[PDB]
Amino acid sequence: LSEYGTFCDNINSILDEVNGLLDTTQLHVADTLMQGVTLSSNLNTNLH
Amino acid sequence: APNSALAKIQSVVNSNAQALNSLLQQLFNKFGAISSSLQEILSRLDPPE
Repeated sequence: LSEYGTFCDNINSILDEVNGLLDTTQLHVADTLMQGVTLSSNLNTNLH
Repeated sequence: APNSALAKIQSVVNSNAQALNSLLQQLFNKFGAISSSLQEILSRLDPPE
C-alpha cells in the first residue's frame, strides 16, 4: 500500500475536509437559528 | 489580524497548491511497478515486460 503512498493520505484528507465542511455547516445552521434571539430570564416553559 | 476572509482566500490558494502538489507527486508513485521512472523501465527491461 505504501507504493501507492499518496492514496490513503488523499482519502483521509478528502474525508476530513468533508467532515469539517459538515461541522462548519452545522455551526452555520445553529448560528442562523440563534441569530438575534433574545429571551427573558423570567421565561419558564413549564408554565408559559 | 487573523480574520476569516483572508483565511478563506488563502485557503482557496493553498487548497489549489496542495492539489497540484499531490497530482505532481503521483508521477513518483510506482503503483506496484518496479519503478516510477519510465527511463528506468525502458532501460532495465526488454519490451515484453
